[PDB]
Order: sequence, then structure tokens, then C-alpha cells
Amino acid sequence: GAMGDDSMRMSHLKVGSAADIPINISETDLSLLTATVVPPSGREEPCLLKRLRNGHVGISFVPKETGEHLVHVKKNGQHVASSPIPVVISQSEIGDASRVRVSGQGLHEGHTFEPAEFIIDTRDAGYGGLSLSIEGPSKVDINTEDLEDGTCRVTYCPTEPGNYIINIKFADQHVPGSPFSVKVTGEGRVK
Repeated sequence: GAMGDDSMRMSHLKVGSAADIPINISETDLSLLTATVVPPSGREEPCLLKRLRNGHVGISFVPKETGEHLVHVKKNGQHVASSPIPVVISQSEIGDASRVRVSGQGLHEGHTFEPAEFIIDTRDAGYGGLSLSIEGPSKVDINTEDLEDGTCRVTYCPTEPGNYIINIKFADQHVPGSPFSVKVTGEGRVK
């Protein structure tokens, strides 16, 4: 319209995304352990350590090129007997959004005064990064939670009722099924 308009309000969040690589299978403690990757570029970067759902220990990280990367795992600053560990990266592991999956009720239905939840699964997509934007009649508080199964839970609490749109983007590409429209019901506020 020629008179102008505000359109719709928005809120946003970003999360780092990686596959889980199990290493040095034993009763190792997580507090005195550290881990890094050396890429084929020759520029060392740190890894995220994890105790995975089956009880085994592993790493996760984002590669910056294709080809052989070396993981180096350390106890008290000294390298472990398994190191270095080679991992070979293909171009399909760098940021293929077509491989990303999602689930949960917050992609379809919601409420005002109770938060709506949904899960993102990048384990089957390799490595990259998830950027997320919720749009609608008002601003929303977005929160996140990493799960022991290797997936990410996302939550939000919308102030006004109506229809909200959720955008799911991985490595600068919008993922399958997105944009998600979400019907939010509510009242004028109650105890």
C-alpha cells in the first residue's frame, strides 16, 4: 500500500552444527581431556568433547576445506595413544541443507503463555551451521538446548496470538519443509 506499513516483527538465533566422531573407546573422564583438529590448511582449531548416548566418548567440529583432517586428543595436555586420528571430509559434508531434518509440535501449533518446542537434526547432514528466524505479529524470546542424542531442541514464547513463520537455514541455504507456518492461540491474559 502506497501509505506505507511496518509489515511483521521478527526475532533470530544461530547454532553451530557438526557430526559426532567417537574416539579412544574407554572409561575416560571428560574434565582433564581436551581436543583439537589440524585441517589440511595447517591452522589448528579446538573441538567440542561429548559423552554420546551409548556411553562412548567422541568429538565434533566444523571443517573449513575438503580432504583429510587430523584430530589430536589430549589428557592433561599430553596426546593420547589413539592420536592423531584421520577424518576425510567430502564436499557433501560442508553444508548440504537438503540433508537436514526437523521435528516437534512447534513447527505446526503453539500457545501464548506456554512456550512451543521443536527439534532440529543436523547429524545426517554432516557439518555446517544453523541460522533461525521467527517472524509474526510481535517479538519472541528464542531459547536453545543441545541433547545427549546429538540433536538440538529450540523453544520460543510468543507474546501475541496469531500466525508465526519459522525460517530454518543451514550453511546459507533454506532447508526442506521451511518456511513453517504456526497457529498460536491465546487470551487477553489470565492468572
